[PDB]
Amino acid sequence: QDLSDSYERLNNLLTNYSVLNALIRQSADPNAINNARGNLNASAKNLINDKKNSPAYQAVLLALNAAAGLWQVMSYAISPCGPGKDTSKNGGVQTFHNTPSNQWGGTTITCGTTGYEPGPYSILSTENYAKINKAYQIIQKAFGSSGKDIPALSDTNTELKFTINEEIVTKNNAQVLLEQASTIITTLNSACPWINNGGAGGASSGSLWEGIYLKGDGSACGIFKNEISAIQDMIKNAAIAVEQSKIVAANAQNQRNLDTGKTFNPYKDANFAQSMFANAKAQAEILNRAQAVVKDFERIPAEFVKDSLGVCHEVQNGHLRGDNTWGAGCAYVGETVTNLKDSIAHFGDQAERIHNARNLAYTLANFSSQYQKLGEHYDSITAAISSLPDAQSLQNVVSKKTNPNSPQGIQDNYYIDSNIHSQVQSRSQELKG
Repeated sequence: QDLSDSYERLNNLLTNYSVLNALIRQSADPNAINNARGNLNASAKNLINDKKNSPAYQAVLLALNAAAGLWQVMSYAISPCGPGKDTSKNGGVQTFHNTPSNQWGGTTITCGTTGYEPGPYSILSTENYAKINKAYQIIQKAFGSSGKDIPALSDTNTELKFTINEEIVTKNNAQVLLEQASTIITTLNSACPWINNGGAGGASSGSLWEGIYLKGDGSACGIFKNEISAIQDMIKNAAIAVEQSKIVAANAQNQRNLDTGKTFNPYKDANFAQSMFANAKAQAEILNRAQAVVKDFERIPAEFVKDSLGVCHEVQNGHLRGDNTWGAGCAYVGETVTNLKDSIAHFGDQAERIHNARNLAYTLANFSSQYQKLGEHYDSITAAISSLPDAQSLQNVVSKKTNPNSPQGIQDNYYIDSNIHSQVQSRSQELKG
């Protein structure tokens, strides 16, 4: 009915009015502005300077361990690599050291198979093994022997230099590492080699891995369709968090507090508001992305994480952290998802202050226009009430008081009666039923 429609219409105007009002009041308070700026500076440093309690850093870590872990847990069952009949083609014949531990503990592989032609549903080309291996080796060297060598997101120019089996000169930074992680999964997915016996094995699942159930396709991209997909999105989301960290990083400098004793003019003294907004919007995105990484990771069945990744050949052969680089992968996937979820939960207080800082910053950045909007909303509500039955009881839901003495230039002080608002809010949900 038209009356129920009118109430939901008025209620949303009241909500919009109430919120814009609290923000306009907040925009005129240097204490409230100093608190929000101090909150952003603290949570900025907590996102880009910390490792353990940073959902940004832990988001990266899970994407890397999950990319290295997939490769470590199933590379052994990939149809023996090589160039095919013509040894001058497809990367030829090559040998790779420090590869993922196989079912016997072997860490050296030769891609010398000629009996089959490389490609999807067949063997993995030597060139694609070299590609995936290079990416894997960079990830492993970046984590180091301790598994903690990756610098905090604010630090992007730390050099990574080592010799493979060529000499690699790159950066130990999240942008480079996430690209390495993408190379592993993208190359695995497109090359889509065959899995020995079409993945058939001795697990309760019917395949070679617990939690991995064969749906009639024996190739790598068939068997691991869900896991490849979850990991690709994990990389995509954590990469978004890494881009947004540039914004946070550009705003990490400590500012001087506004004088609480002096009058603050919101029309003139808020030139800092634009970067304050961009900082808060970025911090909120980082959080969105870190949580999305959790959600992508949880598409992977629990049995595959606990009874395959946590029981992989790397742990079976005693390759752990703390010379040799065994810091990354399937051995630490399970604890990283715990550390990421825990870091997001511990970011609770900070997350709320970020949203509040964002809204205040947008209001300060657009004060003139936002204040005019408060007036429009007042006029819109007064108009809406006029046609309603018993408009007389409701007329006082909003009120305005003049103050031409205002040193801040806020000549009209707007108000809202919380009780008449509650009544409308509740009368609207009563009419909806």
